[PDB]
Amino acid sequence: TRSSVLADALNAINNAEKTGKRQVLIRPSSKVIIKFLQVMQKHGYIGEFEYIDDHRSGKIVVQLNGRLNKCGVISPRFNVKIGDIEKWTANLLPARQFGYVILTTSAGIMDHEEARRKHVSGKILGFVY
Amino acid sequence: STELTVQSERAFQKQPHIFNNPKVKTSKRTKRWYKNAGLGFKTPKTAIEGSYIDKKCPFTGLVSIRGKILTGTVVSTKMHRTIVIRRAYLHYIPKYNRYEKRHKNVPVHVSPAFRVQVGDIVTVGQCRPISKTVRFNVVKVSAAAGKANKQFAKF
Amino acid sequence: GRMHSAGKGISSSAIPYSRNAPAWFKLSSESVIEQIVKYARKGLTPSQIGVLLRDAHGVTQARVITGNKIMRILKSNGLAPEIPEDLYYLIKKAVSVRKHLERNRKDKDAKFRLILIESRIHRLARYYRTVAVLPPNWKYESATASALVN
Amino acid sequence: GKGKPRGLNSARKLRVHRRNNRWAENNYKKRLLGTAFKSSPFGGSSHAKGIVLEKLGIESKQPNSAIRKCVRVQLIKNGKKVTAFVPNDGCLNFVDENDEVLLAGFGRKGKAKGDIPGVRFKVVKVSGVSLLALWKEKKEKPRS
Amino acid sequence: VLVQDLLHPTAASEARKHKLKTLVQGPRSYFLDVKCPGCLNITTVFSHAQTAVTCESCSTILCTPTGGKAKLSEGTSFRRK
Amino acid sequence: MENDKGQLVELYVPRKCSATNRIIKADDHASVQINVAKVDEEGRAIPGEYVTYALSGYVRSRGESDDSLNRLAQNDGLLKNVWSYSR
RNA sequence: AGGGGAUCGAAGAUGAUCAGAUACCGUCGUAGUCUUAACCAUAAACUAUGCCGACUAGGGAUCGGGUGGUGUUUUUUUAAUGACCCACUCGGCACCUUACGAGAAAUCAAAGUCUUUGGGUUCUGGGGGGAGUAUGGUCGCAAGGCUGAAACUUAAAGGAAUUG
RNA sequence: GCGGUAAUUCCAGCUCCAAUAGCGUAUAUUAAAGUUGUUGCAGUUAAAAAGCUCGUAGUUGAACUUUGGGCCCGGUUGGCCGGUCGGAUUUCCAACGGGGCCUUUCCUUCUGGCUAACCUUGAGUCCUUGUGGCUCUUGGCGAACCAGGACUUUUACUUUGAAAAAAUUAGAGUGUUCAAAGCAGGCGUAUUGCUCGAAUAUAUUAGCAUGGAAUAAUAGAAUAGGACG
RNA sequence: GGAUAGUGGCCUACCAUGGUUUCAACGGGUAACGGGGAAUAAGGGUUCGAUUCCGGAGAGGGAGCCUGAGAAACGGCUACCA
Ligand SMILES: [Mg+2]
Ligand SMILES: [Mg+2]
Ligand SMILES: [Mg+2]
Ligand SMILES: [Mg+2]
Ligand SMILES: [Mg+2]
Ligand SMILES: [Mg+2]
Ligand SMILES: [Mg+2]
Ligand SMILES: [Mg+2]
Ligand SMILES: [Mg+2]
Ligand SMILES: [Mg+2]
Ligand SMILES: [Mg+2]
Ligand SMILES: [Mg+2]
Ligand SMILES: [Mg+2]
Ligand SMILES: [Mg+2]
Ligand SMILES: [Mg+2]
Ligand SMILES: [Mg+2]
Ligand SMILES: [Mg+2]
Ligand SMILES: [Mg+2]
Ligand SMILES: [Mg+2]
Ligand SMILES: [Mg+2]
Ligand SMILES: [Mg+2]
Ligand SMILES: [Mg+2]
Ligand SMILES: [Mg+2]
Ligand SMILES: [Mg+2]
Ligand SMILES: [Mg+2]
Ligand SMILES: [Mg+2]
Ligand SMILES: [Mg+2]
Ligand SMILES: [Mg+2]
Ligand SMILES: [Mg+2]
Ligand SMILES: [Mg+2]
Ligand SMILES: [Mg+2]
Ligand SMILES: [Mg+2]
Ligand SMILES: [Mg+2]
Ligand SMILES: [Mg+2]
Ligand SMILES: [Mg+2]
Ligand SMILES: [Mg+2]
Ligand SMILES: [Mg+2]
Ligand SMILES: [Mg+2]
Ligand SMILES: [Mg+2]
Ligand SMILES: [Mg+2]
Ligand SMILES: [Mg+2]
Ligand SMILES: [Zn+2]
Repeated sequence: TRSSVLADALNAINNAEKTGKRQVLIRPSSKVIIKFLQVMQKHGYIGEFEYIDDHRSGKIVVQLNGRLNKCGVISPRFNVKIGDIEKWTANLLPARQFGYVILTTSAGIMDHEEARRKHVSGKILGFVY
Repeated sequence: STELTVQSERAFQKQPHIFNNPKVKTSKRTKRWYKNAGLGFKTPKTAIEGSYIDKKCPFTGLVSIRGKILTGTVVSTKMHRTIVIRRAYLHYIPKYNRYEKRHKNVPVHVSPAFRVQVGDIVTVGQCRPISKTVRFNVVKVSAAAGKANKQFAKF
Repeated sequence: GRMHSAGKGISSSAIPYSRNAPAWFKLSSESVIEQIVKYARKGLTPSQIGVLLRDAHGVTQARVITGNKIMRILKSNGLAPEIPEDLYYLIKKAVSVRKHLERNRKDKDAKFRLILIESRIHRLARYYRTVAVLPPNWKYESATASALVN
Repeated sequence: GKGKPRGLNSARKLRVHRRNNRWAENNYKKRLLGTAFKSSPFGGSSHAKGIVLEKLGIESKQPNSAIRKCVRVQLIKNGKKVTAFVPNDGCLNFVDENDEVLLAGFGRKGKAKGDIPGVRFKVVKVSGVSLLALWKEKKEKPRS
Repeated sequence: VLVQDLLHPTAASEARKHKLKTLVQGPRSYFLDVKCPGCLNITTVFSHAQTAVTCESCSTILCTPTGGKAKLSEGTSFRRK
Repeated sequence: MENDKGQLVELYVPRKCSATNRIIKADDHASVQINVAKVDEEGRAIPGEYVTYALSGYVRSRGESDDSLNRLAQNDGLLKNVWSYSR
């Protein structure tokens, strides 16, 4: 049964990009997806997106360019001890100078750099490079 | 647990040193003692209203509460005047960097100031050893009855 | 999905975006809440009623013209069954299947469906049991299932 | 996501599953079964002393043709009997029966050396001295 | 393909889709007012009725149940809304 | 790809598909670059002067060179209807 | 344990062939084959390919349901019908062409979306023999089923593809 | 894998190589091992999907509930100046953080004790044509937390901090002649003394303490036995 | 209630029927004293800790006790076993 709604949305984004397309339809969206969707965009990894509004759980259409190779999800939202964040970035980001690990903290969903500057931690959500 | 009688024993039950002068004709028969365990726990009126005896009551007896204050879920009430709670908790194996469900039962005394049934979340307090196992005493019900009366007959 | 089979059949209703109106629908909550009850009173299941209102009358979505789900009209007017009707119908089937099994011991296939049907009952029973609508300790047994239905 | 539980509470399973699977590891099993202490002619020790019962002439395995000079030894701490190789040209002329000798492993982790079938050990010293030393000329084999 | 509007699908290709795979999903049935001109007043009917919808005043008939769409009776007329 | 102080370091900044904006590498010998002519007053085509498009070997192999050209030329000014953004 | 016992036919006896021929081929033919009431629980029980969910690509057939159509045919007087035709749509058993991709390959729309390695969950393997052997437990009337080791030996065994 | 007669493997002589006051060998274990796999394996044919379905434990489990906008104070990096006799701060500027507001908006709560803060203001004003600026009592801020009562749906996570043994480890300082070490030492009036040290970090699971309120659970009002008065 | 320095099934008497368990109780094994730590260096891990410091246990095996603030002591005693 539908297991991590984020997972599907992330994965779908990736498959359109890899097959050279410029838009996805994703189903079914969620707070978290948007708040994620929103982080990528803030850093150019996608264009704009429309919440279309079935009277249900929602849909989104993302507009993506090509600056994007992978945007994956970390499937159990593990815990990170603000020390540990270097360990995550180091393990799944291509170089120590671009790409973000976005995560989930008391002070909001936010990539690791922002999460570094605000000095908070929490659970780890996904990544973008 | 108690329920009924109060003088159900071979030894006459009484609160130690709480004399009632038979010479002085009074209305309350027995003078009764009580206290508050402190730490902010209200002493239930059933402790002050009651006439049960219990030297292991934290409000009407000779125990003290000092040390761990824990909460757990009631899972057995077959013992007279004492219960067993289960304290569940998760346990962090590193290496796999996740947790597994664990628990422990904890035997605890229970003053007939409270009426506890199974399923009630309860707050207990640390005790001088009270019995072989028991090192804790029920000290508030953070529950009620788990909506039993909204399980009734038919329309 | 598809619980006791490998069916993959997406068939369903597609409810409209229009959560109100139909505007071309005159009448009134008045008229229709009453409509529900008289049928409930006949003896029909809310489902049978929702249908016998969808066709004969204009009741597109009974929750809409009357801000309530049909089973809540029924309970509120004290017309609500001992046990929920999905459960009612599972049990009713298990009985009849059982009755066939007793007259046909040689029919292993039927024994197999009984299990299935009963297994669904038992899960469902537990749900309702979890959420107050059945008493704790409500139980289904063949021995006493026949009485439940008729 | 084939296989392992990925959940955040699935720790217990994940360990037990590992536990259960190291047993297929050939020397994880050896270690906790105490195959040293239990089987193995030596204790679980580096060497063992023993006594030469008889001098043998084990014929080599194919495709080699040769007679490999070997001694049957009776381990002192054991009476466990064990046949052992006597390395280098001659050297079998250094042993004689009833002598005490120092056995040692062959460095194949149990397992026969090469074309010597059955022999899992080699001689290191006799009557307290060392073949090697005897072999050269550096030292001489003691009296009686 | 490769680049398009998913936000504004053409009328007739959304049309031909499945009722759950349209942009926002909705029904594709409809209601009608039917009459068998023996009686004067006219009843409301569902395009997919299941129930063989009797008429208001007489026990005539109207439409029978089918696979899906109800099959109406000989001499009647209708209209959507 | 600068460095400590200004200074454009490391060679070769590469082309890009005009349809997917992915990099067009060397061995991408399936890719393409299409020079379409700049015309002037009364037929005639100003030579030397082009509107230029580059398309990834991927895109071509995936059969989308033609459609993805229709869309590009059009919304740059050299097609009149032909293409549609709706399906 | 009854019944049935046409057929074909483990066993057995034969004719032949053969150096031999306990076989292959030919004859006889016990049990069996069928059925009831009980057992047994195993097959290369196979797609040698867990289940649920998402996504990624072209094509023509077909099976079931459906919606559309001043389609064809049935003539009666025109319909109603029924069967056929064409477009679509779900859900089936499959085939075709591809290669984005995958793989040691053979090949594979999953065996794809994995060092750019995390949706959920179950189960099994960890060199070859020894060996599914020994031992205990357990189930069975039996035959046997399930669970299931070691010592010791050994440099390979194995898989796909190529040339011979 | 060599040796069955010209042995590049044996037995030697010569010569040569590697490490060198040290260098073989045996056993164990660790790395190599993504051959135990959380990170990170494999299972069509190489070892491996239980004949099949049900199902308890266990793990897992769709979306949705204060968002968006407005003003306020005050921090730290960095620039362009340097006022100054290496570093200084004001205004100018970015940018990144923290805090308190008002937007229909519990802050658990009433009862004083307290006030630190302006809607105050009471005069006016150092001084750039004045909201640039603070001393300043007489109507008008809560919460900053005392202490006394009366009461609080449960948790996971995460931050910061306490409470902490030394040697060990990481690491600062010091030229044990070097170094391993050690915790010394270093200046002079070297005839009656001057002096720097003996840091720092890690110390997690648990228990304690404080910030956050995303993510994920829990509880709530439906036979109203609801909530406020 | 007795006993203890004192809580306490620690022991006794009366009374009751409880306590633990697939979140692995109970039992078996350990060539098991626990820690500080040690070895192996991307990380995650793997293995080791009799042994310089802390804690515990012992004094051939058991049990018992005297003295004393403190021992169930062993370079104290008493008894049995070796
Ligand atoms: Mg009892
Ligand atoms: Mg299922
Ligand atoms: Mg489906
Ligand atoms: Mg259906
Ligand atoms: Mg095995
Ligand atoms: Mg022999
Ligand atoms: Mg011995
Ligand atoms: Mg027969
Ligand atoms: Mg025969
Ligand atoms: Mg013959
Ligand atoms: Mg025979
Ligand atoms: Mg089998
Ligand atoms: Mg087959
Ligand atoms: Mg297809
Ligand atoms: Mg054997
Ligand atoms: Mg060989
Ligand atoms: Mg020669
Ligand atoms: Mg030579
Ligand atoms: Mg030589
Ligand atoms: Mg060396
Ligand atoms: Mg991990
Ligand atoms: Mg492998
Ligand atoms: Mg195989
Ligand atoms: Mg299978
Ligand atoms: Mg099973
Ligand atoms: Mg959720
Ligand atoms: Mg901390
Ligand atoms: Mg230190
Ligand atoms: Mg007692
Ligand atoms: Mg009992
Ligand atoms: Mg276990
Ligand atoms: Mg020991
Ligand atoms: Mg130690
Ligand atoms: Mg240890
Ligand atoms: Mg020892
Ligand atoms: Mg002692
Ligand atoms: Mg001794
Ligand atoms: Mg004894
Ligand atoms: Mg002693
Ligand atoms: Mg002594
Ligand atoms: Mg002593
Ligand atoms: Zn009529």
